[PDB]
Amino acid sequence: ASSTNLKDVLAALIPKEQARIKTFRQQHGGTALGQITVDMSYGGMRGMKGLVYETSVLDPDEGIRFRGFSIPECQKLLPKGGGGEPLPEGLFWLLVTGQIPTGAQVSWLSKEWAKRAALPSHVVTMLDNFPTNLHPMSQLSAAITALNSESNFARAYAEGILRTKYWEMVYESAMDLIAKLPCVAAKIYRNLYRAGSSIGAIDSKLDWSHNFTNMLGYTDAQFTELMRLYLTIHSDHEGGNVSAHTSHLVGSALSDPYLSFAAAMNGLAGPLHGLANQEVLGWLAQLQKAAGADASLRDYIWNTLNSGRVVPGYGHAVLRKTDPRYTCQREFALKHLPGDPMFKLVAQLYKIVPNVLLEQGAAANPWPNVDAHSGVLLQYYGMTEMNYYTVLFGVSRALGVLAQLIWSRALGFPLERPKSMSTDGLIAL
Amino acid sequence: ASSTNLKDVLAALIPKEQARIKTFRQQHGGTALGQITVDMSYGGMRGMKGLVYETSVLDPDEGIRFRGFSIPECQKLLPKGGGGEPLPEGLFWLLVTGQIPTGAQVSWLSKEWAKRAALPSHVVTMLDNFPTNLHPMSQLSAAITALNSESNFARAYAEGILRTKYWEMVYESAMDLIAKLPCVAAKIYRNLYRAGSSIGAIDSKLDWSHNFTNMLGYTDAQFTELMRLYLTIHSDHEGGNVSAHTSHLVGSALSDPYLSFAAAMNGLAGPLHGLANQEVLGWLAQLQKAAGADASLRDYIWNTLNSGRVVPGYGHAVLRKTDPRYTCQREFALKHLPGDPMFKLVAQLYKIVPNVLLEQGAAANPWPNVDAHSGVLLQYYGMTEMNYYTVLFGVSRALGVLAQLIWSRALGFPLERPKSMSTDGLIAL
Ligand SMILES: CC(C)(COP(=O)(O)OP(=O)(O)OC[C@H]1O[C@@H](n2cnc3c(N)ncnc32)[C@H](O)[C@@H]1OP(=O)(O)O)[C@@H](O)C(=O)NCCC(=O)NCCSCC(=O)O
Ligand SMILES: CC(C)(COP(=O)(O)OP(=O)(O)OC[C@H]1O[C@@H](n2cnc3c(N)ncnc32)[C@H](O)[C@@H]1OP(=O)(O)O)[C@@H](O)C(=O)NCCC(=O)NCCSCC(=O)O
Repeated sequence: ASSTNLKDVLAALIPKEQARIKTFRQQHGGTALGQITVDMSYGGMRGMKGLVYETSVLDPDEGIRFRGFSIPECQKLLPKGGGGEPLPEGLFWLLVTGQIPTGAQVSWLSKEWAKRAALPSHVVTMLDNFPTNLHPMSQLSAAITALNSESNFARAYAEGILRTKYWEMVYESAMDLIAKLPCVAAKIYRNLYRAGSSIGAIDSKLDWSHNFTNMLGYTDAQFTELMRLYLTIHSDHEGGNVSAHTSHLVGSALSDPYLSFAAAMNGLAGPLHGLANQEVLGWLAQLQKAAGADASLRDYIWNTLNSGRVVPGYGHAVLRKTDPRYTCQREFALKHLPGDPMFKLVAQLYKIVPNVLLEQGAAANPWPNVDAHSGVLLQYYGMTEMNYYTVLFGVSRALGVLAQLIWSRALGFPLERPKSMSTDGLIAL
Repeated sequence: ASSTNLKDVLAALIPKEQARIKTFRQQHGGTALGQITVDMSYGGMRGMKGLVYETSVLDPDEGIRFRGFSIPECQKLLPKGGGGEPLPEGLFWLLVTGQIPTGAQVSWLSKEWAKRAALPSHVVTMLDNFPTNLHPMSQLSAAITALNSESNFARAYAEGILRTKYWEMVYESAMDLIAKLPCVAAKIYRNLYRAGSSIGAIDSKLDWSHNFTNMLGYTDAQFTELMRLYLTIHSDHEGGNVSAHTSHLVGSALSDPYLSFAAAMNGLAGPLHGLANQEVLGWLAQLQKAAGADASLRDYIWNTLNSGRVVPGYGHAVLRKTDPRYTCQREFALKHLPGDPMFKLVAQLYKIVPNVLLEQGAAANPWPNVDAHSGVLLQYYGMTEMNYYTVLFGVSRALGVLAQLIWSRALGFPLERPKSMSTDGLIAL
């Protein structure tokens, strides 16, 4: 009897996995996975295997996998609006469940996210009073912190629930959070760039992406398509990234999903992380200020490097090859906006940057990452407020980080608390 | 010629250390410090040596050390107001510099923090509109995020400064942040619990703690003393703790000091972390609701344990012995509030809890931690709004986390980005 419900599905799945991890441990907990060196310690845990994170795994060479699903694979397997790009909704189901959802599953997330999307008055209020020189990311992060008012987990914890049920309240507070995000994100949008206008209402019959674009104010049918791919691809990127790890870390301490996502956002906002979004465009934007020669393009990159700055959108802590998310984006451009002069500059940089980066002999991965290609796409559709780009990244990222958060709690992962050491201490060791 | 200035001192100190870490590495980077097992991975990096963090080191048995200075040591060596408890100001100098400051050094932080303490209008505004059911910690964290408007590092980065100078803008934005905190913290205080009143102005001639207590509204001379010790002891606790690690992690991505501290706060707010402050009092507060027998005290602890809850204020991820911060606090009570019935209950719990915790056979460290003893002290002085306690923790914590943040950047520590692994992947490995 009956119909769709992620939670019932999860209820069936938790005990299995719990079991599976206990036996594995019972036999392998003692197993050495790896060693820790000094350089690793001074180096940002680079190359250290430090966390269990289920939803996605990043391969240095091939790039990210949602189960074991690649981006090309997702593209073909995940349900679509009607109609070429994958619905982040179906992405979400996959991440949570390990399985490819049916259209019918997918429609259910959509409605669910539609039903839950509602903002409390104190939040609307704060957003409406924020100054316009407060960065969109700051605005977003303070809003999500402020939503903690409403945390179902915060409240259940205060009532004393058994630790076993944590995952259930997490899940609710995840689903409500994902639901609200686009509203928050769009409110910021409309306040800063469309002053006096309103975000409008959520239509239960649309997919999350589409409601998002309406709230943003965009009509173009291809924009919507852009949005669906963008929000799916930015999903998740394993557990070690600043944003995800931040969530995992904060969430480990039993801070509710709102506080943990917000902290994640503060991490996403750093230049070496998701703000690279934004930095890309600005650098591109200066480049053109200062149709160029590869040689003048090259002088320009050198001048950055010489100046003690990074080239934004290039390099990666884990990837060692061109990001497939980059390829993914390129391939969208080539289909849709192949004559765009911004696009063409990005295409030409691809010819030059890595070469310059090899020449310099510093970057371990001279190839571009997702950030190098995302803004170009946005600008094209008219969304040219580049200090806002990272917000979009932030909305997508909720998908992966929250899908995991639920599992961490389902699995009972304890407090994240490694040991630190000072230089003198290490010197002594 | 000339007078005091932390920054000139740091300018002299950075190059030395830079040098010292390069040679050490040159000879030891390859050295294996440790191994990683499966259990560690599933276990929250427990026992993994994962970070370099200079300011303080925690010993499992003896407890925390500021250089190599113990709490008792600090107590005797750090300058005092006039007059028994150490000035957090002098703590700060120690952490940053490695050296014990002179009174004269100490007076300089004080004035400096006094000069810089000023809140921008959009912040005051948001705090004044926040609802009273928004938790103080949430309020604090959203306020600090919102201050990023003002980040000197955010602005310098946007202008393109050479990476080498980062530490300098960090330092400014650290000193301004520490300066403002008590204002923010007190504004929250006054809005929630003292509605219609005002925090008043900062008097350059007082020490930070004392301005803080005036802003809070407290007159008692011993309260002030309490505040100075409280804010010094809560300083720092090595790099691995959720709050510090969060800052270190977010800061690694070149998010400004404001965003990184705020994220740290979201971590501090979880029940297994700094909110334990608060949880302690509430549990104590229910205990008494429900002068008891050790046996009834024991039934009560069992009922918690049986219920799938933790006993707040007991246990630790690293400490294996009674926290000296706990002893520190106890010893303050015994001097000042030895007949306080709350104090006496906490003293009696000390007799029972660990025993019950040993009996159960789960907790690796059955002894109490700082949180078990802090609120008791506050309540005594009239500060009995326990959902506010963690704010105080948060203000102190700024001291250690920011003192480090400056060094991370001075030392050029890269992006924190370890590798994650899923269960299937590990199973495969
Ligand atoms: C992403 C990174 C932080 C990875 O950092 P890492 O793993 O420490 O890099 P690495 O191992 O190649 O670093 C070796 C050296 O190369 C330098 N280097 C690496 N990437 C670059 C870059 N794009 N421009 C110039 N220098 C660079 C790096 O700064 C370091 O210099 P130094 O030894 O003086 O500190 C780095 O490539 C970078 O700063 N890239 C530019 C910022 C960027 O595009 N960020 C987005 C990352 S992925 C998508 C997202 O996160 O939003
Ligand atoms: C601080 C801790 C999170 C350390 O966590 P840990 O290193 O994973 O603890 P551990 O190695 O002893 O855990 C072994 C088991 O003992 C359980 N345990 C440990 N501490 C306690 C406690 N105080 N009450 C009941 N159960 C406990 C722990 O939950 C785990 O149970 P299970 O295996 O079902 O998950 C834990 O002791 C705890 O939850 N304490 C209560 C909360 C608290 O007082 N927090 C403040 C910590 S220090 C000051 C600050 O951070 O603000």
